[PDB]
Amino acid sequence: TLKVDVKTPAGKTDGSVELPAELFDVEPNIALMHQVVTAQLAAKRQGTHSTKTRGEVSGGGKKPYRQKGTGRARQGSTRAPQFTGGGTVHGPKPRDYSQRTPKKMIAAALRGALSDRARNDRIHAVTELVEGQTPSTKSAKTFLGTLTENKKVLVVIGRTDEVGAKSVRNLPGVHVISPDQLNTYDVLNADDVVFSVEALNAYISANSK
Amino acid sequence: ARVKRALNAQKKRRTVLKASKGYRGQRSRLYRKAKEQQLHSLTYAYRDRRARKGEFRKLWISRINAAARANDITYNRLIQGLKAAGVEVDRKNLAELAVSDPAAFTALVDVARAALPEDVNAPS
Amino acid sequence: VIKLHDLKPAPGEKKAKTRVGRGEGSKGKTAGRGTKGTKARKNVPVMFE
Amino acid sequence: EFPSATAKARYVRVSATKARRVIDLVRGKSVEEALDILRWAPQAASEPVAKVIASAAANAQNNEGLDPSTLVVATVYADEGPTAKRIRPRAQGRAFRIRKRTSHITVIVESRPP
Amino acid sequence: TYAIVKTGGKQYKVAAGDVVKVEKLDSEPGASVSLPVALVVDGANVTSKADDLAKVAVTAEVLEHTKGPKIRIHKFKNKTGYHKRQGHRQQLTVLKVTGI
RNA sequence: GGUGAAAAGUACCCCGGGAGGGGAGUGAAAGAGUACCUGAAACCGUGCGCUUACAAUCCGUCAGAGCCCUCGACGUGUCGUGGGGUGAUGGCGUGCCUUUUGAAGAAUGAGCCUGCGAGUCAGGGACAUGUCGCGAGGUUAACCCGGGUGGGGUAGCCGC
RNA sequence: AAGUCCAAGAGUGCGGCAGUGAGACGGCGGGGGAUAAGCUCCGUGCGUCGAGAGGGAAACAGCCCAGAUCGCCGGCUAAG
RNA sequence: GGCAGCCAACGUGUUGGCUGGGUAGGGGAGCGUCCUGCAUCCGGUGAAGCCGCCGAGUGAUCGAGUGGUGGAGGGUGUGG
Ligand SMILES: [Mg+2]
Ligand SMILES: [Mg+2]
Ligand SMILES: [Mg+2]
Ligand SMILES: [Mg+2]
Ligand SMILES: [Mg+2]
Ligand SMILES: [Mg+2]
Ligand SMILES: [Mg+2]
Ligand SMILES: [Mg+2]
Ligand SMILES: [Mg+2]
Ligand SMILES: [Mg+2]
Ligand SMILES: [Mg+2]
Ligand SMILES: [Mg+2]
Ligand SMILES: [Mg+2]
Ligand SMILES: [Mg+2]
Ligand SMILES: [Mg+2]
Ligand SMILES: [Mg+2]
Ligand SMILES: [Mg+2]
Ligand SMILES: [Mg+2]
Ligand SMILES: [Mg+2]
Ligand SMILES: [Mg+2]
Ligand SMILES: [Mg+2]
Ligand SMILES: [Mg+2]
Ligand SMILES: [Mg+2]
Ligand SMILES: [Mg+2]
Ligand SMILES: [Mg+2]
Ligand SMILES: [Mg+2]
Ligand SMILES: [Mg+2]
Ligand SMILES: [Mg+2]
Ligand SMILES: [Mg+2]
Ligand SMILES: [Mg+2]
Ligand SMILES: [Mg+2]
Ligand SMILES: [Mg+2]
Ligand SMILES: [Mg+2]
Ligand SMILES: [Mg+2]
Ligand SMILES: [Mg+2]
Ligand SMILES: [Mg+2]
Ligand SMILES: [Mg+2]
Ligand SMILES: [Mg+2]
Ligand SMILES: [Mg+2]
Ligand SMILES: [Mg+2]
Ligand SMILES: [Mg+2]
Ligand SMILES: [Mg+2]
Ligand SMILES: [Mg+2]
Ligand SMILES: [Mg+2]
Ligand SMILES: [Mg+2]
Ligand SMILES: [Mg+2]
Ligand SMILES: [Mg+2]
Ligand SMILES: [Mg+2]
Ligand SMILES: [Mg+2]
Ligand SMILES: [Mg+2]
Ligand SMILES: [Mg+2]
Ligand SMILES: [Mg+2]
Ligand SMILES: [Mg+2]
Ligand SMILES: [Mg+2]
Ligand SMILES: [Mg+2]
Ligand SMILES: [Mg+2]
Ligand SMILES: [Mg+2]
Ligand SMILES: [Mg+2]
Ligand SMILES: [Mg+2]
Ligand SMILES: [Mg+2]
Ligand SMILES: [Mg+2]
Ligand SMILES: [Mg+2]
Ligand SMILES: [Mg+2]
Ligand SMILES: [Mg+2]
Ligand SMILES: [Mg+2]
Repeated sequence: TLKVDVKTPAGKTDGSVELPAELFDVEPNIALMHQVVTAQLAAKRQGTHSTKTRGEVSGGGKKPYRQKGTGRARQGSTRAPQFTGGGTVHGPKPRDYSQRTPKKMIAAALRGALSDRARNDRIHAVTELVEGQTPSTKSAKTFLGTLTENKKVLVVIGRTDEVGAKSVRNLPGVHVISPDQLNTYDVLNADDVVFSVEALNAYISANSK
Repeated sequence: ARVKRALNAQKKRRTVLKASKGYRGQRSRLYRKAKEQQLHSLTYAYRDRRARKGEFRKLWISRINAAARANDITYNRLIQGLKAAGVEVDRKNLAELAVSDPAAFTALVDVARAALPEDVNAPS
Repeated sequence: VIKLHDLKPAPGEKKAKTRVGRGEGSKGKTAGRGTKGTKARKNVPVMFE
Repeated sequence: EFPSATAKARYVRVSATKARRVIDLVRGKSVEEALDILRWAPQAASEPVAKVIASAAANAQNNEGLDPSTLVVATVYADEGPTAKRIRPRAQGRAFRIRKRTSHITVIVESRPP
Repeated sequence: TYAIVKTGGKQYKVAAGDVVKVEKLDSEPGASVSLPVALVVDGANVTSKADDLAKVAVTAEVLEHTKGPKIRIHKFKNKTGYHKRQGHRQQLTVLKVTGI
């Protein structure tokens, strides 16, 4: 039920945005969103790790020597695991690491993280990052500094607004994401989440029905 | 994620080899033979830690018996009389008395003989 | 403000895997299989009597 | 302590244990006595070790500038060096290994008082 | 003179000033404990009767609390695969005896 | 496979037939010298400390004289809540692992060190048990839109 | 009917995970053998070894005593 | 005198009582190695590795205690 003031790059405010409590006042669920972020990073894991088993390494077809009478260990090929240059036994092969959590688990984790930010006044709405027609990291940085003192911020902007995302892209602690792409991992990174009026309205309207 | 198992492997090696110093032969040089010796060493240390309390009681009894027989009394009658008299000094300090000052041992033998039956072979 | 390092699995969720054949302290030299036989190296089908 | 001079001869084509067998003759002796003993001793490993001793003496001649006759071979030893491996073919197709061994002879001499 | 104190289920020969490492006693360092006696030798005469041995106690002061030697146990039985490691350090108190 | 930041890769002198070194120089370093980062263990020496040539030793462990070193105190060499090294001597003491009713076994395997060498992974698989979400419902598969891990997708599947 | 009952860590039922299915000697009851075997085959709310350390039997898995949580330079005992 | 497992009492961390040999095997809780999300800290005024000294823990082991060597990366917390 929070009422976040919308703030303009001039240092002023225009109005306020109502945050529905079914969407920004949810009790957080540490275990649930632990599972959600762990599944997220599992999907990010490029599992491109591979070895060669006993039969994939080069050579090894021959039996190295006679099986009896030589006074030596019985050896079936030179590519056996115990050999130098031999095959790896239970070694890595490529894996897909994504796991498919239910939709409402993901949605609830989103709402819980955003509620966690809202309870502590870490959600901001702004008309836009910088006055348009041209990117400017200097002025957008100054405005964002007035807006917050913390290190990491999410900057949730609509996809069409390129001048804004360009002017905030090169700040070291700033992460830019689209409202329809919002996930629990990026909002838990951020100390503050800085919406735009359009992006806040868009996220509200995508969950208003 | 391949591990090179040598950082962890060497730790117990250094422990056992440092414990095996002074061992004659290759039981102080090679981790395997030193480990085999450490097995016996710690079992033997347990065994002898338990039996040291019996070895020392043996030694105290032997010293007490010699001192008692110098005082013209048997060991068994001496401790029977000390039990009868209520004097309740253990064999350790009774051996320190036998060695260090024999006059107190003589007096204590006197007490033990005074507190002893007029017939030790009597049917009672 | 919960951050990514404040996340923790629910108590009782994650159990440790039983790594077998890694010493005589836990399960070694047979990995819970006992001595020889058919069952010491492969299996028996469930429809075998 | 006494003033000292050093000489090292490395990768000498002599087994270490065959160098030590004549090194043990001359340890802790005057340089001239050691050189004589090596010159009349009938083992070939004397040729390297003798040279090494003489070399050390020259260092005290020319770098410490101390008296020739006070020199004593205080420390002398022979370390192992790299080994080359060869093969000698034997009966019925066997092939045995051969080691060509080497040595490092080290000498420190001191100018002790008479 | 010198007595034989009873403490910790053990008997120690003691004379004034002697320092003895006994089993753990509940007394903060600096405090004085009093201990019973199993025998007293004064010059050439000893106190062995039970009633008048109970009349005299040895007064000592606690200097510190100590850990005994580190003992390492590795139980082992051959051909069975049975090992069992553990360690033990014994807790002790150091007593400086003052009077008898 | 690995000198060094850079060859600045050791001019000149001395011993040696050379190889190799010793001075001198280069360099932050030569415990970096084109045998070159770090330089472990096995294995091989040299120096010192204690011990050992009337003695039947799974090679240790427990008790222990003598000697040697070190830390305190008083003092000026002898104790002390001491610590190390070595050990004359005394008690006890039948390697490890496999496999066996039972092996120190004269059953197997192992010369030594260092590196390596064995319950892993896939699957809406099956069963059981934790944990989480929703709950008489639960969930989507292919697929479609997202530079992402996000959002749609009711076909089916399980319960009823 | 009681006993044990801050324990036997006891029964029974359902389930998850097993290993085992080569036993040995000793006491008592027996078959086979020659009323031989350190033989072989059975019975035993019999024991110990297996899977058991410690004490005794000179040494000596299976016999007698006794079941090792650790420490102590305390005491009392068991078989002997 | 120290530890631990089961249970009980007041009560909410203590105390007490019982118990703690063990192979196949079952269960529980942990040590050390490496890679990583996030968070912090250390490091050419010298990281790692190695060699020691002096210590520590019930065990695997530890030493953000110290020296020698060394020359560029490491520690710790909480998850994967
Ligand atoms: Mg092939
Ligand atoms: Mg052979
Ligand atoms: Mg084949
Ligand atoms: Mg390969
Ligand atoms: Mg989806
Ligand atoms: Mg020794
Ligand atoms: Mg897994
Ligand atoms: Mg094994
Ligand atoms: Mg199993
Ligand atoms: Mg097997
Ligand atoms: Mg079998
Ligand atoms: Mg089986
Ligand atoms: Mg089948
Ligand atoms: Mg000659
Ligand atoms: Mg031929
Ligand atoms: Mg050969
Ligand atoms: Mg046995
Ligand atoms: Mg066995
Ligand atoms: Mg086992
Ligand atoms: Mg210079
Ligand atoms: Mg350097
Ligand atoms: Mg080399
Ligand atoms: Mg090097
Ligand atoms: Mg002699
Ligand atoms: Mg004999
Ligand atoms: Mg001995
Ligand atoms: Mg013996
Ligand atoms: Mg066989
Ligand atoms: Mg066998
Ligand atoms: Mg047999
Ligand atoms: Mg053998
Ligand atoms: Mg033999
Ligand atoms: Mg066989
Ligand atoms: Mg062999
Ligand atoms: Mg290999
Ligand atoms: Mg699977
Ligand atoms: Mg009953
Ligand atoms: Mg019980
Ligand atoms: Mg039961
Ligand atoms: Mg069968
Ligand atoms: Mg059968
Ligand atoms: Mg049977
Ligand atoms: Mg039989
Ligand atoms: Mg019979
Ligand atoms: Mg019969
Ligand atoms: Mg029979
Ligand atoms: Mg029977
Ligand atoms: Mg068996
Ligand atoms: Mg027994
Ligand atoms: Mg039994
Ligand atoms: Mg009987
Ligand atoms: Mg008695
Ligand atoms: Mg009797
Ligand atoms: Mg308790
Ligand atoms: Mg147990
Ligand atoms: Mg018990
Ligand atoms: Mg087991
Ligand atoms: Mg580490
Ligand atoms: Mg981490
Ligand atoms: Mg820094
Ligand atoms: Mg520097
Ligand atoms: Mg690393
Ligand atoms: Mg340094
Ligand atoms: Mg260092
Ligand atoms: Mg982990």
